[PDB]
Amino acid sequence: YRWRRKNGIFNTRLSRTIGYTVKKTTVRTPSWNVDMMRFNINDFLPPGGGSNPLTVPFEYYRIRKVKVEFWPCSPITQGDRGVGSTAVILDDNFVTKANALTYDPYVNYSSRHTITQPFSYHSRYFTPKPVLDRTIDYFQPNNKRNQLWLRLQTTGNVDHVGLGTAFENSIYDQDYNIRITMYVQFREFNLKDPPL
Amino acid sequence: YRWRRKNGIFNTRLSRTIGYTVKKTTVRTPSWNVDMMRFNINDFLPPGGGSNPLTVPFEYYRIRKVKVEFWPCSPITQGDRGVGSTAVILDDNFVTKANALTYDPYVNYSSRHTITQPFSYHSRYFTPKPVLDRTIDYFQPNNKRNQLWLRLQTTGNVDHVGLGTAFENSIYDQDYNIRITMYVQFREFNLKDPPL
Amino acid sequence: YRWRRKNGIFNTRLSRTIGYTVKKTTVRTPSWNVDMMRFNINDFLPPGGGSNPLTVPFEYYRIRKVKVEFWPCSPITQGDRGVGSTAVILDDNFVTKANALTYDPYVNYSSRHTITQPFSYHSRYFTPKPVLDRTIDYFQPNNKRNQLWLRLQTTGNVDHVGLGTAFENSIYDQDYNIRITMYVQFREFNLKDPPL
Amino acid sequence: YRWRRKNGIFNTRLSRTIGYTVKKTTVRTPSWNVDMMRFNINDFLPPGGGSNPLTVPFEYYRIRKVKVEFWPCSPITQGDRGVGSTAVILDDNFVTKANALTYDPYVNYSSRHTITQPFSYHSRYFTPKPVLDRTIDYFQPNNKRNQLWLRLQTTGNVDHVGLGTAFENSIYDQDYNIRITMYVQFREFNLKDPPL
Amino acid sequence: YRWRRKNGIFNTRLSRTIGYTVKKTTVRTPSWNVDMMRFNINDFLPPGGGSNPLTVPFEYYRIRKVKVEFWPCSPITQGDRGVGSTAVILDDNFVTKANALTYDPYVNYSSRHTITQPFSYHSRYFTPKPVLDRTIDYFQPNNKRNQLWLRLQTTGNVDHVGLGTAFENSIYDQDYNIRITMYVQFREFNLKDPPL
Amino acid sequence: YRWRRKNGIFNTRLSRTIGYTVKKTTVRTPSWNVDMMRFNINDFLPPGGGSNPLTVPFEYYRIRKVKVEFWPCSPITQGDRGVGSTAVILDDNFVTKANALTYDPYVNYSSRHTITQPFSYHSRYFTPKPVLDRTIDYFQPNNKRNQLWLRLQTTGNVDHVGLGTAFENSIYDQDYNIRITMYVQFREFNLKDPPL
DNA sequence: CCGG
DNA sequence: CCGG
DNA sequence: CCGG
DNA sequence: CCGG
DNA sequence: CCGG
DNA sequence: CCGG
DNA sequence: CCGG
DNA sequence: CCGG
DNA sequence: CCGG
DNA sequence: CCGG
Repeated sequence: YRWRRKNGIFNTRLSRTIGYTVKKTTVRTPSWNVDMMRFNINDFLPPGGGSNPLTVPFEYYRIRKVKVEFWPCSPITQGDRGVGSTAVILDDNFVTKANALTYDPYVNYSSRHTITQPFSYHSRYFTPKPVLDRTIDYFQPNNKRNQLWLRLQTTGNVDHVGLGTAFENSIYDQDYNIRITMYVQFREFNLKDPPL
Repeated sequence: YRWRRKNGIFNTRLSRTIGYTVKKTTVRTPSWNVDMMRFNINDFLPPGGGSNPLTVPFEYYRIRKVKVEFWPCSPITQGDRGVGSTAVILDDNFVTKANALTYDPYVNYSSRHTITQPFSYHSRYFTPKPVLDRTIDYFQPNNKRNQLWLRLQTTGNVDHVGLGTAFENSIYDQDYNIRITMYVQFREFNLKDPPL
Repeated sequence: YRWRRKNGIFNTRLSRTIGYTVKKTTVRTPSWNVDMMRFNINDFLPPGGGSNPLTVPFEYYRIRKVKVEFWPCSPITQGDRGVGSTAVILDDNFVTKANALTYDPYVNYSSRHTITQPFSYHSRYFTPKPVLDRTIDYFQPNNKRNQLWLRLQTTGNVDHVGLGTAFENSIYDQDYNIRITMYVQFREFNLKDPPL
Repeated sequence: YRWRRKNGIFNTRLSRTIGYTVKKTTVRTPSWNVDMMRFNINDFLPPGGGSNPLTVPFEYYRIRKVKVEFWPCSPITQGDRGVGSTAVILDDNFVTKANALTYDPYVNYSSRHTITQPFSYHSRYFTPKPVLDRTIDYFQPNNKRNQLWLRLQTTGNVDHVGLGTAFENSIYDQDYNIRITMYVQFREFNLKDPPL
Repeated sequence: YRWRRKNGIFNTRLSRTIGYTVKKTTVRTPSWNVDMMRFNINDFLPPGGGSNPLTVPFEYYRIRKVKVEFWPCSPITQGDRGVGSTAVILDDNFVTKANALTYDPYVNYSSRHTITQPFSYHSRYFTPKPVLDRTIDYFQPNNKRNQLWLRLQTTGNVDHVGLGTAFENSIYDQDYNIRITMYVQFREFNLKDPPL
Repeated sequence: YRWRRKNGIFNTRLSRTIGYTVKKTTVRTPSWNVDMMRFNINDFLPPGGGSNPLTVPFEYYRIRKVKVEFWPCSPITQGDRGVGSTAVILDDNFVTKANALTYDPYVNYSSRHTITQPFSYHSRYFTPKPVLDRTIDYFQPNNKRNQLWLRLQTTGNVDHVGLGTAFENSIYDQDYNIRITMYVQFREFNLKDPPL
């Protein structure tokens, strides 16, 4: 029952990069540094110009998958190692941002995938969900056919969600180089062609 | 296409109990007493304590089914019997609360299941729907795979809906003992374990 | 998995009619006249009376299809012909209303179906979508089973969407006689029957 | 042997519109009005902005097909009809532009497709070729696999070629509304994403 | 994938004739006389007249094969015989023109076909290539389907290439009668027919 | 249709080596160092002597494949790691040479293959293309049979193309030892043999 | 010889 | 003749 | 009654 | 009970 | 790693 | 690694 | 690594 | 045209 | 009409 | 229409 098909469909990929810095602490007991992570397409698609407001000429879109990647910045020979946890949060209900917490809150989460620290690579390939209603915080299951479409706005696209972190603090700085790869699916090729 | 599977899924059951009292009237013509019925999970799940805010350690949820039960409180030997009607209302558009109405408004509803009164048992096993937008009042069909998930909030869970009643008035009080059994499906086991 | 079935389902049809007048212009270069088109069921269902607020005794509804028809009003012998375009817009993001634009913006749209002007007939049989959130502008694919239901309100039904036009200006007036046929599917027969 | 495959390939469509005006003449003998037609993608793709110079984020391209369309502007009731000819010219060697020529030069061309005038529609769906060397004027056959790729420049794209016309003059003006639809195939998705 | 077919295709043959004179020398050591050979269609097709500039009414062309023939002019009873070599040079990089060279440079060439001298017949049936870029000197393999087409210019056709010679000097003159047969393939029959 | 075969064909390999030095920077935000990479056979084939101008006795050539190799020079114990990107650029349109750029421009390129830095090995085995026209920047697909041949010039061979880099800056120098292996295919063995 |  |  |  |  |  |  |  |  |  |  249609079943995509050709009506403007253009599956593609997008990626960006950012640094994340887990700081030092004189504390020696196991303490974690919690932080969330949001996804918004405006940080991937820069603005176009003229009658075409975006750089990609399409109207609708829906994010199929996201591949986060924690490419580290610390060396192999770093000591005071640790262990962390990454979990998938599909409702904009993260666990409060904290620099030092006495436990790993994302450890018993069913979507937990362990992190080895501080020199290892960790990746999480999942389906995010959008924030339609913050008061109610609803979202639908993972079904490709009946997944929703969303207008590709110019400046006010909705904040997708889907990941929260908990890194174990250490004496030394644990710098990281995060890469947020996104697998998008656009529709309704809406290019304009004025004269001149 | 996943197809639940194990990722925190915990099907269970919940139940509560309340009294409902259809009062007397000197009127002898057939008159009905209309009233609605709302379902909210906060009335089933009491609050937890500490880092775990709820009593059930899960994040998401979705109500599969509801089984209302009208366990009466009147004896078999009660006279001035009557006949009522229960209907399923999935849009928060009930029929105005009234102590005496000259007709059964929920009689021609396609979801009508007759009530015998005042000493009989009546049950309604159906799928409720949540109230996402009161202005628009939309809801989706009954499909288990693509049913929505909802964040399990602490104090502001959304008011599910799905039943309205119309009991025929009588000279004698018609007390009832309602039992609202709920069949829920949670996800993302999110238990915390601080020290001490 | 139910799979409609009989529970109040009444597939039917509705239609209305309106005039649309593309005006003259002394300009001779190709210039277009852009305009959108919205669909709201209150313009099809007039109000009832008494306990039954609508003319159709049903509670829910969902629009399956819409068939727009541009029955012209100009003769065959009209000169300064042109060419236009109709496109499907499912997000309430039309292209700004304009009396004279130097290009056809809806020409490269994947949902484009060409118009011959000014004496030809043009029809567009498609599935519209409702406006649930204007800020986010989301909508679901075309799937009959899992399509949403909507409460049939009395005065504030939601504005469905799905078509935008671009007619090429001409020296002569290009009057049209638009017919908006709608294919609706109601549910939950909710007729009242007071006495008298 | 690869055989496109996925490496940035995005088949799409582009279109524009222009007026063409065959003027009157007091001459009554059969006389033709010859004119060529060139295709350049800069007239279809407007310029982008910032690090992305174009509106379409791709590097290479190759035009598969072109569909010219002579949507007329004259009425059915126009007299002094005529007959013309359209031919495919793949070498930038057209036949000299002339307002009145005593014969149809594009009539015996093997790629001739007759035009009925002045109120009929005529279309030509063919494969154009680029202008690599004007001195030598070479071009390759129609083979999809081994067709060349071309850099998608910002302001100096090469002038594709492939059509020449010969319309029969008439007492009355024969205005037309030409539509040049292009079927392009891009490659190497080269989008940039600066911060801010 | 078309696969010629009928669209103006006219395979034919052309031929011309010229004398080539290897001169005497008092030298008795083996010495060779090197010379190249170029092919240009203007030496085969004389100019037409009027609107038809050429004698053959076609637009494009591509040379499939060339058959050079060294019909000698010397008698059987000639002494001081020798031995030479003919090679195929597809890049306009011949070996410098020389009246006396101490070796046969075209002897080890893979495309070498020996000549017996001075009274024998020698023929070379090969596919030439055009000179598209002298700086780069590129050419494509022998494939009939994907061979290039070339505009049939009036006075500036491109110089095809493909043969170089090395004849062994002798006391007596070695006159030859060269015949350059060409197997051409035209396209796009472009005949004009003015009145009178 | 010939289908190489023996007519001088000599597939072989060539290789060279060079150092590439990504310098330090006090900047700590993610910044990249962009640089291109060109391939010219004169850097692989040194000049011969005498009548044979090259070291390899052949006339034509065509580069089938190139294998770049980033053999690092930094130790395993180096900190402030990073992440880069290599992409294939077949049109001589690289991304401007820069010592510090706030983003990875070659990240979203379809031909992107990630680099781990600074102690890892990275290789890219691809088919380059030559620079026939800088103004137009055309190139043909990857097809072995119909790939072009090129004259093997002595001092002015054309600059093949096909790779661009983007390395992430770091506090420490990131020296590399690049190896450019080339897989060439020659033709027309053209050796000379003068006396003495 | 003729030769797509 | 070309010839692994 | 129990009910995915 | 619901019932085309 | 995740692990009934 | 080698790679037609 | 790439990933619909 | 009618169109689930 | 749409058209890989 | 194109048409051996």
